[PDB]
Amino acid sequence: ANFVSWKSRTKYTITPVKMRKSGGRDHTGRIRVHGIGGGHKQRYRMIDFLRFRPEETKSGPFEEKVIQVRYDPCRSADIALVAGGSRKRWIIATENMQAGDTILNSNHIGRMAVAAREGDAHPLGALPVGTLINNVESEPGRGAQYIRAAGTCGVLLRKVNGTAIIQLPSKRQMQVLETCVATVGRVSNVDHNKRVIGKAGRNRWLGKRPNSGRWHRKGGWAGRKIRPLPPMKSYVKLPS
Amino acid sequence: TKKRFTPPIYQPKFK
Amino acid sequence: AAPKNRRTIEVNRCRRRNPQKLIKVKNNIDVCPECGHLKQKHVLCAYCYEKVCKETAEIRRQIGKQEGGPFKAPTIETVVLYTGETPSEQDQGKRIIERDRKRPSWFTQN
RNA sequence: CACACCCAAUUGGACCAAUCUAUCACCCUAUAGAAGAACUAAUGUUAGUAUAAGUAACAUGAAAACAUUCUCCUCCGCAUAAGCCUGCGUCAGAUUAAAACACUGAACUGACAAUUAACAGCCCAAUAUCUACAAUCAACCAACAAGUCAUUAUUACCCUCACUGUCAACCCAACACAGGCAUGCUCAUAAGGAAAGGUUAAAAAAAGUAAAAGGAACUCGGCAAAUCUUACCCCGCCUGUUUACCAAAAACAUCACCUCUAGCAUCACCAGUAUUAGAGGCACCGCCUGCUGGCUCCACGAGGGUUCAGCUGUCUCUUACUUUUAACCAGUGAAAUUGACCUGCCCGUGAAGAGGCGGGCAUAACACAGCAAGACGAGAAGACCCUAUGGAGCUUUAAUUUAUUAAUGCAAACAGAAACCUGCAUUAAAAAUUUCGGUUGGGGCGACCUCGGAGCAGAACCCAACCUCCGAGCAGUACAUGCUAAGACUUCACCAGUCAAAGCGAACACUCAAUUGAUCCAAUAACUUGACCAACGGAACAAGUUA
RNA sequence: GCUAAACCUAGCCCCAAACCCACUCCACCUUACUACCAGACAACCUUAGCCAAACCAUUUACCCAAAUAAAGUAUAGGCGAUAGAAAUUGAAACCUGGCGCAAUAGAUAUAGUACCGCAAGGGAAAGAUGAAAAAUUAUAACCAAGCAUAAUAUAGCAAGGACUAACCCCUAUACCUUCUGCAUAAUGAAUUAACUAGAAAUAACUUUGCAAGGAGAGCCAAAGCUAAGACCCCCGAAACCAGACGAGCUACCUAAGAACAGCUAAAAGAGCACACCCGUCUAUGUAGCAAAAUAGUGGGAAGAUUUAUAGGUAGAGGCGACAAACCUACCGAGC
Ligand SMILES: [K+]
Ligand SMILES: [K+]
Ligand SMILES: [Mg+2]
Ligand SMILES: [Mg+2]
Ligand SMILES: [Mg+2]
Ligand SMILES: [Mg+2]
Ligand SMILES: [Mg+2]
Ligand SMILES: [Mg+2]
Ligand SMILES: [Mg+2]
Ligand SMILES: [Mg+2]
Ligand SMILES: [Mg+2]
Ligand SMILES: [Mg+2]
Ligand SMILES: [Mg+2]
Ligand SMILES: [Mg+2]
Ligand SMILES: [Mg+2]
Ligand SMILES: [Mg+2]
Ligand SMILES: [Mg+2]
Ligand SMILES: [Mg+2]
Ligand SMILES: [Mg+2]
Ligand SMILES: [Mg+2]
Ligand SMILES: [Mg+2]
Ligand SMILES: [Mg+2]
Ligand SMILES: [Mg+2]
Ligand SMILES: [Mg+2]
Ligand SMILES: [Mg+2]
Ligand SMILES: [Mg+2]
Ligand SMILES: [Mg+2]
Ligand SMILES: [Mg+2]
Ligand SMILES: [Mg+2]
Ligand SMILES: [Mg+2]
Ligand SMILES: [Mg+2]
Ligand SMILES: [Mg+2]
Ligand SMILES: [Mg+2]
Ligand SMILES: [Mg+2]
Ligand SMILES: [Mg+2]
Ligand SMILES: [Mg+2]
Ligand SMILES: [Mg+2]
Ligand SMILES: [Mg+2]
Ligand SMILES: [Mg+2]
Ligand SMILES: [Mg+2]
Ligand SMILES: [Mg+2]
Ligand SMILES: [Mg+2]
Ligand SMILES: [Mg+2]
Ligand SMILES: [Mg+2]
Ligand SMILES: [Mg+2]
Ligand SMILES: [Mg+2]
Ligand SMILES: [Mg+2]
Ligand SMILES: [Mg+2]
Ligand SMILES: [Mg+2]
Ligand SMILES: [Mg+2]
Ligand SMILES: [Mg+2]
Ligand SMILES: [Mg+2]
Ligand SMILES: [Mg+2]
Ligand SMILES: [Mg+2]
Ligand SMILES: [Mg+2]
Ligand SMILES: [Mg+2]
Ligand SMILES: [Mg+2]
Ligand SMILES: [Mg+2]
Ligand SMILES: [Mg+2]
Ligand SMILES: [Mg+2]
Ligand SMILES: [Mg+2]
Ligand SMILES: [Zn+2]
Repeated sequence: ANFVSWKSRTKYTITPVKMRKSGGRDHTGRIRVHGIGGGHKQRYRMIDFLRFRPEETKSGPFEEKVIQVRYDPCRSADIALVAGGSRKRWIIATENMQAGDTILNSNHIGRMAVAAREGDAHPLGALPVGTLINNVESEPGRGAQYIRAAGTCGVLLRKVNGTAIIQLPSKRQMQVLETCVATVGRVSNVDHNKRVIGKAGRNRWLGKRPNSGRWHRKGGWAGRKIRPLPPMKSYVKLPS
Repeated sequence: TKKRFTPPIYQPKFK
Repeated sequence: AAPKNRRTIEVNRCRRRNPQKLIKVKNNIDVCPECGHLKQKHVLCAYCYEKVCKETAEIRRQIGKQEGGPFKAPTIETVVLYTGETPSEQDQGKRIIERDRKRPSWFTQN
């Protein structure tokens, strides 16, 4: 199929970029993910998940002032428009973020810990143990990939020998370097999971199509059949 | 009891 | 219901050539005393009826040229006049229709 | 007087039409050779023409000077888009079938003519750099589903109006098809049209109107029609969705709930990250429960039942009128069907239900309109089992496989280590090919399939299937139970099986009704051995189900 | 006497021989047949299956470069069905021919046109005067069914025996095929013309030649050997596989658009109710207006709505609010 991905823009901008839906179709044109199609049109707002990105003419710690926290259709959480120096960019907003607040982005690791403020970006080697964190990265310069969803927050369990243990929202531990930059506090839209869809129509507004009507007897346990051993094959079923 | 349908056969028009 | 067998021509001739199917000869034909053309006893002569309609249409065409439009029917009697005639004593206060033709013999002036 | 001259399948002959060739022959033949070599029959093929049948069906508002006017309908019309491509403009024509007509005849043929851009289409120098704040009268207010519209800097550049679409009564449906057909206006027209060819006013049929008294007594059912109407039960929460062309539902989907899987990026998921995503169950909510299950209930329903009242021709019990149809007149003109028919009734007979046969009875010949008892009426579909060593779909602990894919192992390879790739193994996944052995009305449950004996054919042999009943799938004694060889029997074929004199060699053809299994193949030096191949003349290895 | 019936060429088939074609101008890979701008896209990869083995699962012939012979031999093979060499041997080889067809034949062909299908693809029908048409005063007669000429008179498989005589009398249960047995009310046939169905080996037999030899290398022979003559049909599935062609209908999706009066209400997958979409019930219709429509009555009609345009997903699949629905008017697997 003559499928060209809309993700062709190479320069970052805060302008909402028009994106075309896929409908669960891959580049070949066949369905690869079911239940995706239609819904209200959305414009993608590019998010800079690398919080510590100093300007071209600047370096080191810098500060940004929040301009507006608004709704993002693409993601569950809300986003905030911040301005640092002579540029503006989108970031993932925290639970407690307003228009006018000042956030700090630094890569400095001091001898002692520092007072962690919600929304600020500091390396994992300078954050107190136990503080809720979000938007963590595997290695420095990789960018935030984990704990992005609304209300999600990780736990800084321990820090040993330049590495830190991060408790993911799925209650799984992850080991990453202490130089990874993370955001203090939870993510916005804490009560996102408390929403009620209300009607089947609203699920079609989000681009989700109804499930297949086939009665699938197959499942995690029902579909998969344990093969009885020849000794146990005699006792599988007894008439009653 | 399967539905069996036989489409009509149109003869050539030249006749 | 479909025919059980093909009907033969011998059966068909008895039905098709039965006297009821045959055309009945007419005995009411007589010659017109005026023109000599054929006519029936209870029907007006076709030739004599056609000549009246040919003259009637010409008279009705002259009426149209005098009225000069619809919804202009006169409230008086009408008189048809031909070449060489003058309005009569009783033909006073009526609409005279002039015809540039000799009066037909069968058309009697009244 | 003559005499080969009355059987299916099959078999043996003697003749032979037509055709071509060799040679004759020369108003159509002879002797030979050769072959596309002979049609009362395949729901045969093509073509012609009958039958049904001049039947079904089809069509034109009225008068008129053919100027015009009148009656009626308008749920249409006009334009654009798309499509179509000259397809009711003029002229002429031996013209002459558009489902009637037709001289000007014309939605036919030929020629000629035509739709003129302002509308619409066909656009744009480069490189960078910009673009957080909906729409809805956009002002209030109130949102979520978060949205349909923007540049600057520098460089380059000042030539000019080309090209194409433009018609119509039009497109997709085999047709001048009651269908399908986007948008802008008109919302009853200022535009566009004609339901009746003429007649008669039978039945039957369709639609409509009216009805005494009664008001569901009709009926599977208040279906239709009339009226504008109450109360429930069952099922499904609800709006929604589905078998286009017999099922709109109680089925599916559905918020809500629940289970399972996944810790992550440059083409789906996703430019996302467990408050996420995917695979599923169930069908909100509320109550109750386990550590998943049961009731209640709001509205809602072309769901399935029940009911008050009303309503009514649904009915007691039908009737009247109008329209279409109808019948007749004129024009045009099909289809299924059809062995031949010179085509009666009653009893009897008969592949068992007779127009045709037997015995009686009846009987001039023909149309036209009705009827639907028969011609096991006609077409097609389907039901009912059965059969095929005929198919296919689906399912699986049917048989046969891992080529393929994934996860590992070792080898290979690198190598101070590791990976990828490749080869070979091992699991798993998902698939691939193939098959459903017979007998017992069917199904269920069981039995049965080979061999021997009896009831079982009384007396040579054979023979009663199905059926009834009892057995056999051994064992024991020998160890010349060695080797050879006349003549015979034979389970109705074959295969296989059985008896046996003499002779050599020894001694001084074992019992037993059945007590059994071919070929191939495998093992072995040879000898010899190997299957409840029991479906027992045996396929090397394959089940179930289809409504 | 109408409809018709007749005709002889057009051309074709099989061989031989010889190795064939494609620039007149203009246009033609973009929406082919379109004068005129930055591309970078590039080709190669075992066939399978039907069928035979009376199932099927290993297997099952398909010119590979010299006719003949070795030879259906050695070999191969559920050692079954069947498959099958080589060493070796070694011939002629002159296109212009026909015991080929003659308009239902011979190529499908007058043409791959008309027409049918979205496409791949399928695929016709027919012509006939004479030396002269610048002779149409033509090109006699006769022939299928069908008709007309010319409807019919008790009664009956339509005929036969007859008879002075059509009928009347007497006698007679249509044909084919399939079954033990068909008048059978079992199958097939309206009718006419044309077309349409028994192909071959070993052995044996028969008739010639020669003869312990036969035969124009090879092969057989205990009278054989050589040659000839003489025996083995037609139509029809559902299927399977390979390669193409299809999402202009429909299923879902993508892009960017459009539509929804009035009223009650309220910021409603709200109510009533047009346009519009759908198709509940009844009736008409059943070769119909229509290979699914019409009239009335109905459900929805601001939404999970309806809809125009372009694009995508293709058959070992797609798509699916699962109906085994739909994927161009036969989808349990399209054409
Ligand atoms: K319902
Ligand atoms: K078979
Ligand atoms: Mg679900
Ligand atoms: Mg479900
Ligand atoms: Mg005799
Ligand atoms: Mg001869
Ligand atoms: Mg023949
Ligand atoms: Mg014949
Ligand atoms: Mg025939
Ligand atoms: Mg009739
Ligand atoms: Mg009629
Ligand atoms: Mg009319
Ligand atoms: Mg313009
Ligand atoms: Mg008008
Ligand atoms: Mg009338
Ligand atoms: Mg009429
Ligand atoms: Mg009454
Ligand atoms: Mg009752
Ligand atoms: Mg009703
Ligand atoms: Mg429901
Ligand atoms: Mg509700
Ligand atoms: Mg509903
Ligand atoms: Mg249906
Ligand atoms: Mg539907
Ligand atoms: Mg229905
Ligand atoms: Mg359900
Ligand atoms: Mg009752
Ligand atoms: Mg009542
Ligand atoms: Mg009355
Ligand atoms: Mg008539
Ligand atoms: Mg016919
Ligand atoms: Mg009679
Ligand atoms: Mg009888
Ligand atoms: Mg009798
Ligand atoms: Mg009858
Ligand atoms: Mg019948
Ligand atoms: Mg059998
Ligand atoms: Mg099967
Ligand atoms: Mg014997
Ligand atoms: Mg057996
Ligand atoms: Mg047996
Ligand atoms: Mg036996
Ligand atoms: Mg069922
Ligand atoms: Mg076979
Ligand atoms: Mg089979
Ligand atoms: Mg031909
Ligand atoms: Mg042909
Ligand atoms: Mg004749
Ligand atoms: Mg008699
Ligand atoms: Mg009969
Ligand atoms: Mg019979
Ligand atoms: Mg027949
Ligand atoms: Mg196969
Ligand atoms: Mg098969
Ligand atoms: Mg489409
Ligand atoms: Mg509503
Ligand atoms: Mg409504
Ligand atoms: Mg759907
Ligand atoms: Mg189902
Ligand atoms: Mg089913
Ligand atoms: Mg189809
Ligand atoms: Zn007269």
